[PDB]
Amino acid sequence: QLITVDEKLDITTITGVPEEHIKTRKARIFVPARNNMQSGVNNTKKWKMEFDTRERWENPLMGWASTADPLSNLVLTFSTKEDAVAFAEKNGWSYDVEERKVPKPKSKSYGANFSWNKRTRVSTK
Amino acid sequence: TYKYVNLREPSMDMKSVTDRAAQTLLWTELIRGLGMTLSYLFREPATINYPFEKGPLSPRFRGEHALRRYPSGEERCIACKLCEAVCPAQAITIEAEPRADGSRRTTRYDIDMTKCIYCGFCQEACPVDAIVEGPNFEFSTETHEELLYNKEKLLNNGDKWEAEIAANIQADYLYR
Amino acid sequence: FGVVFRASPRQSDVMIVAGTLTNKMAPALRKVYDQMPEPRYVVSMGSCANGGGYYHYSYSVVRGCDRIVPVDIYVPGCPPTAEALLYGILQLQKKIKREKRLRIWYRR
Amino acid sequence: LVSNLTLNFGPQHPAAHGVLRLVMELSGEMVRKCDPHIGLLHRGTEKLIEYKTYLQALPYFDRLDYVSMMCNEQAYSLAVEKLLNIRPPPRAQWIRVLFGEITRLLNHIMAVTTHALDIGAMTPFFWMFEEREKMFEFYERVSGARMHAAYVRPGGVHQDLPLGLMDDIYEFSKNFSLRIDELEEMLTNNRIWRNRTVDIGIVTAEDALNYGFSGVMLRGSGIQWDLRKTQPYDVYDQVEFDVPIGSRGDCYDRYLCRVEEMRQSIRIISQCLNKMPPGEIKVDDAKVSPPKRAEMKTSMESLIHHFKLYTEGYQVPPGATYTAIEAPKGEFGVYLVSDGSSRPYRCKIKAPGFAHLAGLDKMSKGHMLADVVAIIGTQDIVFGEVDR
Amino acid sequence: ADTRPTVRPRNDVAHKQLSAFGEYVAEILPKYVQQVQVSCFNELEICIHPDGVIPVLTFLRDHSNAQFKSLADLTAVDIPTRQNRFEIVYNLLSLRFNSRIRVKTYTDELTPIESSVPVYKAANWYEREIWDMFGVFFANHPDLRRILTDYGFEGHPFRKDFPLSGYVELRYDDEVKRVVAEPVELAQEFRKFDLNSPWEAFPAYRQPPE
Amino acid sequence: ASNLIEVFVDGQSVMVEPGTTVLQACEKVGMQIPRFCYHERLSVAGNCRMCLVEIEKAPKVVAACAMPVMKGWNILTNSEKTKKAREGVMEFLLANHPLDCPICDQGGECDLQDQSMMFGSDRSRFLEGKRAVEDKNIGPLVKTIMTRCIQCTRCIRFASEIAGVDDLGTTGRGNDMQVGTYIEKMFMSELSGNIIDICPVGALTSKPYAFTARPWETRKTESIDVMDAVGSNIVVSTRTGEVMRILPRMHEDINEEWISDKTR
Amino acid sequence: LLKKTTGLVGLAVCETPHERLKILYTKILDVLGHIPKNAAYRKYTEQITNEKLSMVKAEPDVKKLEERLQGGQIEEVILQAENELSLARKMIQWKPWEPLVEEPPASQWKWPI
Amino acid sequence: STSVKPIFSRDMNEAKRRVRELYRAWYREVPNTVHLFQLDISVKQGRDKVREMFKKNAHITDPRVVDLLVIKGKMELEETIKVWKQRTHVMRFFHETEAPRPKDFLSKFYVGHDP
Amino acid sequence: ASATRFIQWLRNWASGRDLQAKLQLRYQEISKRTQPPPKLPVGPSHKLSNNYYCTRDGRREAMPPSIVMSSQKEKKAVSPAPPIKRWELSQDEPYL
Amino acid sequence: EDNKQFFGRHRWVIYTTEMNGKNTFWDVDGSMVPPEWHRWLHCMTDDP
Amino acid sequence: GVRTSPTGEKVTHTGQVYDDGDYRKVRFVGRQKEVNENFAIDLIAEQPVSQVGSRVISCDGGGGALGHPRVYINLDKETKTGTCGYCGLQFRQQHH
Ligand code: SF4
Ligand code: SF4
Ligand code: SF4
Ligand code: SF4
Ligand code: FES
Ligand SMILES: [K+]
Ligand SMILES: [Zn+2]
Repeated sequence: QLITVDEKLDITTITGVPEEHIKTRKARIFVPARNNMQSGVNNTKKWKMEFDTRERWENPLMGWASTADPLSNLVLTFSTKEDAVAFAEKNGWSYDVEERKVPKPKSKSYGANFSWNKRTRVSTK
Repeated sequence: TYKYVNLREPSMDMKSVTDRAAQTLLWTELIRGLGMTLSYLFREPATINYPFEKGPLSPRFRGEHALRRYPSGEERCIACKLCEAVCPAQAITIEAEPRADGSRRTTRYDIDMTKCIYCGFCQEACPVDAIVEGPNFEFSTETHEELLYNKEKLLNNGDKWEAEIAANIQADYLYR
Repeated sequence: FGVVFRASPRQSDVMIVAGTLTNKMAPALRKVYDQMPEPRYVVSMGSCANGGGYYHYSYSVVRGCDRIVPVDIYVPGCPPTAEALLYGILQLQKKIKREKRLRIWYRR
Repeated sequence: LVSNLTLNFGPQHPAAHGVLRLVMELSGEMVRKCDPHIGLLHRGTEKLIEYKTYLQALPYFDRLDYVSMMCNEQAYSLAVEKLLNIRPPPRAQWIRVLFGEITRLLNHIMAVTTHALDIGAMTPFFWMFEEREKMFEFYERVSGARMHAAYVRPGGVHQDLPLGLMDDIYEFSKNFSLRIDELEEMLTNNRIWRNRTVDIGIVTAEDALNYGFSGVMLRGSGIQWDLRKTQPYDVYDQVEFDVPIGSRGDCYDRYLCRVEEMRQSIRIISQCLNKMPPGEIKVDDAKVSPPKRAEMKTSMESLIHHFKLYTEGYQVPPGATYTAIEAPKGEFGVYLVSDGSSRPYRCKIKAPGFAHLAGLDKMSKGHMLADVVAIIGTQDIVFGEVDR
Repeated sequence: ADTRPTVRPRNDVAHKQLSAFGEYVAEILPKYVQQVQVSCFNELEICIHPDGVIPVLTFLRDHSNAQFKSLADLTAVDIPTRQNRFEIVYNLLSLRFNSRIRVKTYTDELTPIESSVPVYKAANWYEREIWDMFGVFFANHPDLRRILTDYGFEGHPFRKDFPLSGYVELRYDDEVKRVVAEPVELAQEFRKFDLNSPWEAFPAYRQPPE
Repeated sequence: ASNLIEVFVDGQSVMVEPGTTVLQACEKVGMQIPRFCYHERLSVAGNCRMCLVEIEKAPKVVAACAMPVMKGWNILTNSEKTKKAREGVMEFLLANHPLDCPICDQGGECDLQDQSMMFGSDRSRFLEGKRAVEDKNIGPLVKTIMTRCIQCTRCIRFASEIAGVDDLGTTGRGNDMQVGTYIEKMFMSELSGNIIDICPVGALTSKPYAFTARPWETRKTESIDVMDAVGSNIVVSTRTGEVMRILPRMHEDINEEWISDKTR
Repeated sequence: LLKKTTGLVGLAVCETPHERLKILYTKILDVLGHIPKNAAYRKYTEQITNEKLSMVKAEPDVKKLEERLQGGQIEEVILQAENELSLARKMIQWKPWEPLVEEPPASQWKWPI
Repeated sequence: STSVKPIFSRDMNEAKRRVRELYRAWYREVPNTVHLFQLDISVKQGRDKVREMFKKNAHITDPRVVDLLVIKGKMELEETIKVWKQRTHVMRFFHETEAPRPKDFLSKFYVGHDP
Repeated sequence: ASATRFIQWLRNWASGRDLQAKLQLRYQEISKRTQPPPKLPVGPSHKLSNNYYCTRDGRREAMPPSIVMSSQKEKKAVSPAPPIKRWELSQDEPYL
Repeated sequence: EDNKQFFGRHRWVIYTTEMNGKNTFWDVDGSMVPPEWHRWLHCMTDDP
Repeated sequence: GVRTSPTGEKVTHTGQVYDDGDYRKVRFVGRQKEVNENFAIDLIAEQPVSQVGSRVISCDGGGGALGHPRVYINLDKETKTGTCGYCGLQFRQQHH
């Protein structure tokens, strides 16, 4: 019916990635920062995974940005931290997790702009 | 609503049968086949004479990308990277820096005429009608490197054909 | 122009690589190339047979047939309008017309 | 198995349907088994599309079935419209139908002629291909590209028809039916053609359903099924045409069906030209339909929506769907999956030639070696969509 | 139907029928069916435990009210954010009743799904493709092997963690007189544009907080 | 705790501290009220009126950013009465705005191209002339093209409440009003470079970075700065192996979202 | 009176549809006996066979019968019946009516991610 | 819990069986492969290469994985047996043209950046 | 069309058609290459009153799928839809 | 030009015997057509 | 203005030139470094300033739909000439 396998899950040997990219690349797990130029926070939800950077040299003929690493443009989206960690564990890439940094909400109050004895009051609008 | 294609019943009357028997022993329908071919011998071939003649085209035709200039002479392109961001094949490369007179203009602008798919999106997304596609198509080259057009090559083509590109755009800018 | 429609690949005179060149299909192309009696002129047609065209960044696409064989004429356009392709063939004939084998031989 | 032969089309002959490596297991003269190898043209289209915007991805669907172009784009367009929850304007639906039939004329001409080219019948290849050349201009005069028009897009079409075109399509249609009658005058009644495609590749009605056939394969053995009649999409509910049905099931009927479909296309075009309505050509919803250059260069909102729809594209509501059309070859559809972003998450392409080819083994049982020529051709297999 | 050319006219009648036909299958095979949902564009979805591939597909093919004779499509959707990363999908057609239903399962790399070839001969090759491109294994398949990828492709392409440019690019070498392979090097790297807008697009689909 | 008071957001009750703004309450359930003149690190002004939202059973739409919430309220954030407010407000902000997107630096990362697409109407009914303002030269860092300014008073509150300087301000009245210093004075301060970010439009763009690269072709890469001991978190925006710019990265403990001018 | 062809390839003509159908529907009802009477499959399969069989008796002529059955060609009803019957036997081995075999993970069918 | 559906082998003891079955399949096929494709490596070299690919998977422990690794092997062998592969595909395991990639530390620090 | 009268009759007789009426080549009936400038119609939403986008919202009117039966939380047999009808033989030309 | 032939063969160009230093008496190619005449020659417009 | 380097190579309007030691110029051997001599920066400076009455003047590059988007140029400042961002043509208020 159903066997009981009691080993750490690992599929490093079947995915087909050359080992050069398995034990060497240092995947990165993080909640993407907010692009400071905008106040929209719809892209700070899903945990993205990515690898480390590698050199991009210049094609002599046209000065383009050539590259050798095939995983440079690789990005994956995971719903929570654990779902991402497992996918790295069962492939061999040494991962590094970074804690979500939730903006500490502030106590905004319009009525403070006009204070009798508080320095918060503004001299203009 | 449908219809039947091969559901004919051969009437078994002697005359009809004799016809199907006449057809086999006299090859009549095959004799007919030699008829249609004979007619086409005495028709007029639809062959044009190239290069002394050309196949009819239309103002919307897509050809060799080129870069335009205002009537003054200035470059129309302002390095807005819409064409790069839409070229499906990513055949466009662009760089820009503020020119001496502080006007947004390109420094490196390359189109890979081997990665291009000739889709016409680039000329659709240009907000200033800078990058277009001329009516030229006879630009086969003996080497791969020749088919990598950078800013200088594109500008020359635009100047080279501009007498015609405007003529086509004039007749057709209304449909767009 | 004398350019017949069909010829035995082992009695050809020029190969017109038309379309994409998959990694799976690449070995067959090279095999065919070696069976062509000399002189053999290869003409790359289209944009996927030149630099991978639309599929330049596809794992299973040979980025330009020139990797597998040495091309003589490159025809752009995906697809190159039937007239443009004819220009290339005419252009190829001139390219032949600018060949001076014997002269170079006489000056060996 | 007696002597397995790797019959290869790699040295492609003048058929222009792709490259096919075929592995068979003969028994003397008669074939006994088949095993097509189809990886020879797999480019990975279904994977790249996951990096493109829905707009950027449209040209791929043009290069799947490179003899039924505008039909392919319509299939993709309907899927995006369906997920976008918007309808193209009524004028757009007629134009798309107007060219769907014209494309169906293009497809069959290739299918019937080349299917006759392979069997040595060479003259009919040219005559009809001349009409293909004339029809290419209609493609070229609306979209500027002879084949890969990309004319049809999610939300209607791109540019309206130029003046003097409909008055020129009518000219083509009127005399066209004479062209077919010339074609039949050398294929239908000819006894040599009959000997090659009668009692050949007979497909049982129940099997056709089970293997997953569609199009002239299903309707070539009696099955009454045409998505233009049961599940119409644009306007086909507002036209009159008779879905031809064969009864024998052999190749001959499918050849008859295709020739009959072309005539039933003319009966439709005759109705498209007369009923063509006025109005705009694209959905008047700027967020999905980028404005014409006139408004872009004049109005603020009209520019922004021309600055995002050509760099980021339009977002699509999360979801997935399967939409199919009666493409010339057979059922064609896409299982598009959208996760809310402007790029599709997944797009499976149900190529009608994929199933019609897997079933070649079944159809090839107990037929001579030369008959696989008349069997592969009758299925109208183009390896652009088999591999994708 | 409504007088708004820029919106899609709803067809509620067909939507109601699917909901009515919904419980019809949920009641009949409750051992497998986990979740049945109907989308607003008139498409029925049936969620089945993977074991019930044959009981459920075989049922609809032959029952006296389903009669789904032909298999429209068969693929999988890689989704690395779930424990069962892959997700099979069967699209079924019904000429008699003129309707289409979609049946989905869930599996992973190491949990094969019983071949549905017995139910439909259509899935003879579609199941080769899923294995070829995704890696899912189908039990009891008559002949399972690569159908698309190149011979000896050390990897499963359509997985979301497979780089678009692959791992080896071919080339012809004169020294050995044969095509060869090497680690991939690109003259120009694939530029990775970032498109996501940072503002919520559709409030309807909003995922609640964590 | 008993401090909280239940407030509904489309009926979905959530408890929030008294004095919580309407916008903050709607943020908990994940609804980000659209805004132009609000920044939680800058005192409230409430003048863009892009954040106006509906309050259940009341004839007036209340400004989200400033309005305190009272017990037992419901905040319809998707009704038609709320879409009408936004479409109208976005109808005005794009009236006098110029067609500078193809040459404006923010094009691609603009709060006006996004919030216009998502919330604003899709077409304009403006048949008149346009406003045009003359530029200012207030430093060799912050390129200024005030024709695109939309009077958010971010640049104003920021300077008076973050950098501590009081040079930026608004002069004039009504539509004639302008934002500037009124005299040829270079607004210089180690933090001066941070108005390039808060300004949601192309009215204040970095001069060194100007005409360098569109936002959608750069590959961000989180890192840290070493120009000084504070160690500000930063995102090193790059492209084709070339550092194209440096931007702040949020971190409350260290530097909120500010980076000194030298680091920028 | 009897049809010459069925309109399909590989579906021959039944000489006596009336007699053939009465066998099958009656045969089917026999198989359904084992299936528990509370099972949903039996409850609905029973109904859809009683009505089908009942109309077989009423019409003496083949043509008028079909337009009431609404199963297409009369032969197609027969071949439909066989598959319907063959299913019934298998259902007894599977026992679908049993409780759910196993619930899905917490967020298996969640979309979007 | 670890209740998992197996593929073929219920435990390593059975799973390891097919591995030895498989190894013989290659070990007896290398002689055919060299002659069939007219490669230019002695029959000895192939088996030595064969051991390597088997050897690098010695560390495996999961019964399912070994079934999977085995399943791929049959396909690789079946293509080789039937001559579906081509002379090129056979030699891709040996990496002829690839020049010696440095692997010690001081070698890397002199040539480039790759760690 | 240039074909002489004698040739015109011959290719009609051999093919048994009025070839001259329906010729394969275009002579002048085509549209002229140049046409007066067009003036395209505008869309139905081009208005300056009571045309708020929120009413003609193409996408936001869509909603997630509806769930019929979910495992987490006397009836007539129902078909998926009404059975197909029988197509009527084409009376324009039922038989080829 | 001759408008009495079918479409396509009614507008043809005879190539000079010399141009830009090339003896084009024989080696005539379609790229020698100046841009202004291209629009007319390829039947893209009516007025020469 | 095509001003050539001492090494003898032309300089483009972008200023790029293969300096003395770089090997990359070897490609030109037997061929030519194609450059366009119609330097954009020069030609615009040739075009003259235009005098306007009001403080605001609208530029569209001429032709309406065939030119760049419409932009309104302030001209209050008299110590400098207003410039159109897209086309670069200059404007100035007169006698004030
Ligand atoms: S035609 Fe299309 S593919 Fe070619 S350069 Fe223009 S946008 Fe790119
Ligand atoms: S779209 Fe036009 S203006 Fe913008 S960068 Fe491209 S060519 Fe230049
Ligand atoms: S700030 Fe810039 S990008 Fe945003 S709307 Fe204004 S011009 Fe366009
Ligand atoms: S300068 Fe920028 S931040 Fe200041 S009011 Fe204008 S748009 Fe707002
Ligand atoms: S954010 Fe509330 S009025 Fe501006
Ligand atoms: K800013
Ligand atoms: Zn201007």
